[PDB]
Amino acid sequence: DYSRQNFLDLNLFRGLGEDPAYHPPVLTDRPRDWPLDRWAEAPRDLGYSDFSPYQWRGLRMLKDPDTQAVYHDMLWELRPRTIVELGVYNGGSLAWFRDLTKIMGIDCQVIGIDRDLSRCQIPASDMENITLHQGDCSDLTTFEHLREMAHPLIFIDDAHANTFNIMKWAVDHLLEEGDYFIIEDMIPYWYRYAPQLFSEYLGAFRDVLSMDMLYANASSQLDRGVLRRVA
Amino acid sequence: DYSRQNFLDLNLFRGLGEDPAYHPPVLTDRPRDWPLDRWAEAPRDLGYSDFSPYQWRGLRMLKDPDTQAVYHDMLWELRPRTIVELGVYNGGSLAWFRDLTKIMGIDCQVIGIDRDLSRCQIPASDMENITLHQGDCSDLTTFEHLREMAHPLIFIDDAHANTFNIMKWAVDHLLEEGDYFIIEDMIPYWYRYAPQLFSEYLGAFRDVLSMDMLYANASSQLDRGVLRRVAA
Amino acid sequence: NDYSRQNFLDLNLFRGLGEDPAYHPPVLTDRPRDWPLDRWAEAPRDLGYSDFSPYQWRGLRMLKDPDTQAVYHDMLWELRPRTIVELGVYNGGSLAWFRDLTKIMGIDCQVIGIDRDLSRCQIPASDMENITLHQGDCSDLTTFEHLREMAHPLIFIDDAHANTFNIMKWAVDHLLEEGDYFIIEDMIPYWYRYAPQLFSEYLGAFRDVLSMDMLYANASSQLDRGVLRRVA
Amino acid sequence: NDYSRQNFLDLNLFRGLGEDPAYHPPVLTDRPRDWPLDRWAEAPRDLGYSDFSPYQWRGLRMLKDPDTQAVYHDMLWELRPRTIVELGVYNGGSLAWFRDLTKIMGIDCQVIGIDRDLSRCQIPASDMENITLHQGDCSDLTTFEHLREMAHPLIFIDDAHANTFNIMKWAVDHLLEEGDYFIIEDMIPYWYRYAPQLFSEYLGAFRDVLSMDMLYANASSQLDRGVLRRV
Amino acid sequence: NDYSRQNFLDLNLFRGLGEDPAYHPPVLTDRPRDWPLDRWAEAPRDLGYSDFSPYQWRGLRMLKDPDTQAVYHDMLWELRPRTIVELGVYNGGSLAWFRDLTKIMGIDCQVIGIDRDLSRCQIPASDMENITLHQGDCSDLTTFEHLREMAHPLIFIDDAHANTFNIMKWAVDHLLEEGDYFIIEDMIPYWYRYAPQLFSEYLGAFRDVLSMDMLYANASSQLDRGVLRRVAA
Amino acid sequence: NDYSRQNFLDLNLFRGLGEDPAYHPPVLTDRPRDWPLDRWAEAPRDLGYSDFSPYQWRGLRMLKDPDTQAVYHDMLWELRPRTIVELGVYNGGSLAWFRDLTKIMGIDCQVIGIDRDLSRCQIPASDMENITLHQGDCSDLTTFEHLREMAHPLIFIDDAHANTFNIMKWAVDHLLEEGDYFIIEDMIPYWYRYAPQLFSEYLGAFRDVLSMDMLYANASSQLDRGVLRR
Ligand SMILES: C[S@+](CC[C@H](N)C(=O)[O-])C[C@H]1O[C@@H](n2cnc3c(N)ncnc32)[C@H](O)[C@@H]1O
Ligand SMILES: C[S@+](CC[C@H](N)C(=O)[O-])C[C@H]1O[C@@H](n2cnc3c(N)ncnc32)[C@H](O)[C@@H]1O
Ligand SMILES: C[S@@+](CC[C@H](N)C(=O)[O-])C[C@H]1O[C@@H](n2cnc3c(N)ncnc32)[C@H](O)[C@@H]1O
Ligand SMILES: C[S@@+](CC[C@H](N)C(=O)[O-])C[C@H]1O[C@@H](n2cnc3c(N)ncnc32)[C@H](O)[C@@H]1O
Ligand SMILES: C[S@@+](CC[C@H](N)C(=O)[O-])C[C@H]1O[C@@H](n2cnc3c(N)ncnc32)[C@H](O)[C@@H]1O
Ligand SMILES: [Mg+2]
Ligand SMILES: [Mg+2]
Ligand SMILES: [Mg+2]
Ligand SMILES: [Mg+2]
Ligand SMILES: [Mg+2]
Ligand SMILES: [Mg+2]
Repeated sequence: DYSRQNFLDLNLFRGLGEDPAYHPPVLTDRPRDWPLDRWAEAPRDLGYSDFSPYQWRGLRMLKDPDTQAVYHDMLWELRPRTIVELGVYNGGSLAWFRDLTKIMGIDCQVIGIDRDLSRCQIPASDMENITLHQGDCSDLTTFEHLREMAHPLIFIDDAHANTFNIMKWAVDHLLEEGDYFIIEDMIPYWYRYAPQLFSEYLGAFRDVLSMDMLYANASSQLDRGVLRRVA
Repeated sequence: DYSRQNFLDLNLFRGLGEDPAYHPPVLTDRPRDWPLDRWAEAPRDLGYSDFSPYQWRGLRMLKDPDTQAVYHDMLWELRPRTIVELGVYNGGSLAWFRDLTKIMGIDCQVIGIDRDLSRCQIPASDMENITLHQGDCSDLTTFEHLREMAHPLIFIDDAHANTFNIMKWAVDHLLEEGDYFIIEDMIPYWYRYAPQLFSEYLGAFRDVLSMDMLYANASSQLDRGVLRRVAA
Repeated sequence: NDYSRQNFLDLNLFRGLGEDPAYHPPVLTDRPRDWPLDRWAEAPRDLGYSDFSPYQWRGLRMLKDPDTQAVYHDMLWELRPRTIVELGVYNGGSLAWFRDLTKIMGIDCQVIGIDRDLSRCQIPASDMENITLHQGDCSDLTTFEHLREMAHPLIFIDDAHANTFNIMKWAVDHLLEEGDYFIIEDMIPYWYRYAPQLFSEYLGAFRDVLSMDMLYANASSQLDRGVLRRVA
Repeated sequence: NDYSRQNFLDLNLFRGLGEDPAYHPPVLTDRPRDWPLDRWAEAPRDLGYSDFSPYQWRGLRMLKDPDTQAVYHDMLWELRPRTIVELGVYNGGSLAWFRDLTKIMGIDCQVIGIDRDLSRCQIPASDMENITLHQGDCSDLTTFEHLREMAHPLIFIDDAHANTFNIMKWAVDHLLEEGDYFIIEDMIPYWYRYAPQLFSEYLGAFRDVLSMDMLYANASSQLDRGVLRRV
Repeated sequence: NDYSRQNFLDLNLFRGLGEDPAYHPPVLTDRPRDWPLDRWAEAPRDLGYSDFSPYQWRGLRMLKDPDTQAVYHDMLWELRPRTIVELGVYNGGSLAWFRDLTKIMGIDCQVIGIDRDLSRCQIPASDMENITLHQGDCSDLTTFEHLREMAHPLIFIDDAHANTFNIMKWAVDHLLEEGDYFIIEDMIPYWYRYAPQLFSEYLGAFRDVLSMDMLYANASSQLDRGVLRRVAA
Repeated sequence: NDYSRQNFLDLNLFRGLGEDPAYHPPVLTDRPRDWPLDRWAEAPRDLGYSDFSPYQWRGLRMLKDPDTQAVYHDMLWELRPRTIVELGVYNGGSLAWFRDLTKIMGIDCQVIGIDRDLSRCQIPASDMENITLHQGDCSDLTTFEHLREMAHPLIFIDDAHANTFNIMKWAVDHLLEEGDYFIIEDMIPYWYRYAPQLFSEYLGAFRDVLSMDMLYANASSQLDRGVLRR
């Protein structure tokens, strides 16, 4: 088996999964319809190992429900005119953000940037108020090609490359008082691995960004990574 | 002062709160804008009560995030034409179910039943495809006066009163194959307090209802309480 | 279809009580009672039965768990109350226990029980020395005004959880003297969770007449932050 | 340099017991006993003093914590013992408790306590009805030989924790009848930890005479897997 | 302000490593080192510094924490390896430790560190007895082809986590004899989380050659379900 | 009936030691050593043997667990002790470890083990280099008065736990120099719990001569709040 098979690097699926396309979970060790006469003997665990088993309208979502409630609250209060997502994957959170603002009556343009848009599962007929843009975050030439968009604005780092140089770029070019810059996932790990540089780098933005303590502790993905532009 | 006062029974607010109207959390022991030069010294706890801090479009929502996820998947799968909810309170979940079905392209009437609609706060401008009904759940006539409903259907007990007689009524007079009958919150408590009677009660429905294992363990509010109608 | 051959009680009747007020010794199911000592190490480690309210006193169900009993023992040994009033009797377990404890300690104490329904009380007719029963609703302050004078010190215990703050106001003005207790069992953590603004205002109204007794207030989950006494 | 003046007692003398046999009511160290109700939400939530062995019965210390008390209540109510031998006494709170408890149940029970040292016993002489104290060492089997006229049923409790297994032999042969209990408090878990193969061998020797009562044997951490009775 | 003047490193450069491969003792910031004994009760109970990776060996940082050292000690003692390979070297603390432990145990064992970048290695040149350094990328199997043929038993440790299953395939067919270990540190729990189906199949293709050693595989959180060896069933 | 004939040892003899001073590797009972990889996810995740005191060094049982070994490694690295006294020797595992660790650090350290009973000790004579054993009860001070003069710096470790505070007094008055350590293992949490009042007084009697070293005192559950110096 091993000799007649070339192996993929499982690092490619880091925090993403094996398949960008959504598939409902399969139960492997119980029936789906458990009989009520044996109700007490039914197993109490989830029944499936699916990595991040969350979806919006048939599209995988890497934002888990607690993260979703924070963004709900944030969209409701800010009524953002632009949401930029750095890192697209399957585009599920793109479609989620456009749909949420649509239901809230907020006229919001959702912009998604990725190096690799081939994984995006959103059909063409469902792309109203959603623009894609191919390009690396490993270089800032990607971001300069932006038709100057409306405010308020939420800028979400979901690609985790060159992040502080991008935050610098965002303060110098794009962000206005009240706008958010959000770093998903990485902050607690960066403080863990490099406390001193992290403390200094974040501290270099003391006069331009603050940490929003309404939302910063409300989800584990956004944990201490919700920042906004101060006056 | 206590001599002046006359004190309300706080049990009125059990599992609810004191104001059906939503208000953003209020920070008590910290500023909203933490300085980044002191990022490491910032308090790590939530900063407010975790009781029921959720909302949908300015309306309080007593369905927490993991519950919302189960209901999204369920709505996406079943594509229900009618959702009935016992217990309306502020209307948050009614507006949410209506909204979620609408953005999915599903034609879904949402129906709310409650003995007290005076706390519902969904503006009429936002009430499309929602029908409220006043009536006590303890009285079966509340349900006998309901009109024909389209299927598939999801019937959700959130009032917690007279539940097993209501489930009996729904099986004989409403639920068709594939429909859900969900009991929110109550099942772990009833089983803890009255395990033998609960088991016997639930097992009495063994030929008509099954526990849906895809959803029954995925949220603590819905825990062991997601049921659906099986073939006759 | 057993459900159609049955009527269903509201399982809310058994909230935090259980199905049967009579005590029955717990019974093992998935193991023999006598485990052979050659297989000692393979014996299951779990309780073997439900840990919901399994406590008793001389064949009467007792809804006070051991840590609560420890608190009341200490409190009785310090205060030596002449009177113990218990709102909410259920099956009489804590009544007989309060009378028995005070008798062992050489304390001449009258125990009084107040309940809307004394039909579940299982105390033998022969074991009612220094115990008095009153049928009445806590929702009417009449129940308490008609009570005849009682000796002090005195411990008043809310275990019925209805009209609690109006009763506390009544008890401060017309019953409690310096050093007497008013104890709200179980309920205080829940009211603070569900109604923090009103709960803090209501408790604050009593700031000049009652204080939290920190020696007992944190020593049991049932009495958690619920032990108060009269000031001069 | 105060260390040079003193002779230091061996703190191992106080192992699992405390400094003083006499009961001393807990002292709140960092709070007032009366907490103002207008600042109710600010009050500390922890116990407020050491939870080591703060339990008592009628002004005497009790080294049996409440969960153990409840087990022994259930066992006394079921068995209705005419005799309760306590090996190891200390202050005598357990003696007075067992005697008081049997007495309110209408059980006519004699309570016998054995100990090498009865000077720590604090039961007043007036309050010694149906209690008998005996001064011997547990290691030496002659202590037990010197009386055995006891009515049944009978509960035998080891709190001395010395020469326990030889004592259990003498018990099965020269004392216990069908239904009588033999209880090893506290030590069983620890002896399985340090000497599993030996403990298993020693215990397994009693397979034909004694069994583990599974109704009571997991109901309290002090009694954990130490409640045995004759079959 | 200060951010305007700065150019920021990608903090992923330090993922699981730290900012400095050189060892620096922890230092206290919020208490005195010498706590007075008359106030012993009041002294804080927490560690007093970051527990990320504070471990060392003879002045060199060690990314293998104590419970993992205890497992490798047992395994060295039982197996008595003549060769220990270490994919990914970093500062060389583990290399110096493996060589020292085998030396103290009386085992004649060569230690071979492989890595794309050996500049971070802090082992003094005067203390490199029975240690060999090869510089090459792990993604490319050219790095292992030119390796001299080593004595067995052998322990092969993946601490670089790149192209890991192609290297495991190559190890089985070109290097691993019966009894030898192939240890994947850190990654297995994470790979099963993100890619449960693809991971279970890949591992399972080695069911005829490799097995999981249950004496060591649950004995440390870094080695968690990743101690394999060329042994049957 | 196997019980009627047997004469049972006191199991308290094994309190905190175990039944055998010699090292025997852990053994699997409820599973195979080689789990098949096609059932990898099915394999049990628990350790599979008793976690009591499974540790060793060179075929010798070691009652110092891994977290305690890291603390002592750091302490040796920083202080560079010329002498290490261990009260309580048992199998001699900690002693051989201490000698080995000092030697590989290039430190010239004599290790001195004291114990009432040296019969359990199992170091081969071949590996006894730089280890001096002494027989004596800790329960009486004569054991320490017969000790010869020792090189500094020095680490005095108590693992016997008898007569400890008197021995600490002796050590301050007759042995310890500035910078030297006196470490009480295992016992300090327990003595505070059972006798907080006398323990506080006793430890506080030493306030002018010893201090709790906070860099090491909270780093191990065996050394927890018992790492002292000066
Ligand atoms: C899947 S996450 C995006 C999260 C997504 N918006 C969501 O929450 O559903 C990471 C994505 O960022 C992309 N990415 C990683 N590094 C990048 C880089 N250097 N430049 C552009 N995109 C990158 C990956 O292709 C991947 O699709
Ligand atoms: C807050 S929950 C409703 C949950 C709501 N759907 C949500 O998630 O936002 C409880 C509601 O049930 C109602 N209720 C309680 N008992 C009832 C009864 N017997 N009949 C009808 N409604 C009842 C209460 O008035 C209250 O509004
Ligand atoms: C928890 S039981 C009492 C516990 C009992 N004191 C003990 O410790 O074992 C609650 C009792 O309160 C009674 N009860 C509930 N509401 C009441 C009310 N409004 N007035 C009087 N009794 C009430 C119920 O009938 C029930 O017997
Ligand atoms: C744990 S205390 C007894 C506590 C009390 N019986 C209870 O359960 O609440 C242990 C007692 O056993 C006694 N003891 C300890 N070793 C003994 C021995 N070898 N022989 C006789 N008595 C002993 C001690 O004097 C001490 O008072
Ligand atoms: C976890 S550290 C090595 C652990 C070290 N042997 C120890 O335990 O003390 C990871 C090392 O692997 C190296 N590395 C990362 N990716 C690599 C690759 N693709 N090829 C070769 N080495 C790589 C890094 O440069 C780094 O030095
Ligand atoms: Mg992300
Ligand atoms: Mg509810
Ligand atoms: Mg209660
Ligand atoms: Mg004891
Ligand atoms: Mg690693
Ligand atoms: Mg030790």
